[PDB]
Amino acid sequence: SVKEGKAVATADIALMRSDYDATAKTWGTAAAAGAYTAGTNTSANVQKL
Amino acid sequence: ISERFGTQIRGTDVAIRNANDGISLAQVAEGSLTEIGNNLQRVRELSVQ
Amino acid sequence: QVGANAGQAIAIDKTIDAKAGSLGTSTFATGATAALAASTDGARFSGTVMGVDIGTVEVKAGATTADASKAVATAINAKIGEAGIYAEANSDGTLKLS
Amino acid sequence: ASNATNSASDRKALQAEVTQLVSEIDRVAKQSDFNGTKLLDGTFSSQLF
Amino acid sequence: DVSTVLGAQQALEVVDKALGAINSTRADLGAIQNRFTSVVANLQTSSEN
Repeated sequence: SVKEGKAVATADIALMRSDYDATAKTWGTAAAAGAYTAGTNTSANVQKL
Repeated sequence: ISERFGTQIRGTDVAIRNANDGISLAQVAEGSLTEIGNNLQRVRELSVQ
Repeated sequence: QVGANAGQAIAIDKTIDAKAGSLGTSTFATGATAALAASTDGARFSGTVMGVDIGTVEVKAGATTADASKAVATAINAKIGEAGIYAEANSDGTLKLS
Repeated sequence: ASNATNSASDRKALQAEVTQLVSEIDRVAKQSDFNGTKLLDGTFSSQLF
Repeated sequence: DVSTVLGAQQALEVVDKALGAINSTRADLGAIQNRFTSVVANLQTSSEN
């Protein structure tokens, strides 16, 4: 994130991967592609520019 | 307090002088590096042929 | 010294060493050999150099080491834009790549 | 330096001046006083006139 | 050397490296000059106050 002090959670990303194949197919939907993780935040100040 | 202020002012003047001398030194060095670069450019143009 | 008190100063570390004996140092890999001395009837040569194919060549029935050396050198030199290797022929039948 | 036409060398050239400016900021902040009482380093407690 | 082809083909690379080094040094000297100017301005204001 390039915006200061903004919180993004597990539900903020929802990727509906669908259409697994195309041979008499491409009809059907799912989510897949994982959801999210809980990576730690990174702090910054003037010195660490 | 007046003596301390006098010492501070008299130090500040010579400090300004020393900073100006530093500026002059940097100017001389860059002036020489310019000509070095010009000669190198000419040699490369000659060597492409 | 840019202050009125002891210990207030800034520094310049270094500029450059610009003598002509120590400017733009580099290395180039060289020392290639082939040890090719085939003769008699003609042959076709194939193979890859640095992951690039170089096509095929052909020499006459009355071939010699000098006959094949120049053909292979030409084939290698044809693709200097990708492999980046310069090939020189040798009288005995070997090759030198730089 | 957030554009896309730059290269690594240009970013290093900009980082050099960024570093010099940050060091200057720190030195000025740490070396400022009035009659031997440091002002801008976080040690200015309550003072009564 | 330029009297053969390999001499030229390697002169190109050596000249490129030299030019890179020269430009980096010029950038450093310019940064130093800017810092010294800022120092002088601050000294002037402080002395006046």
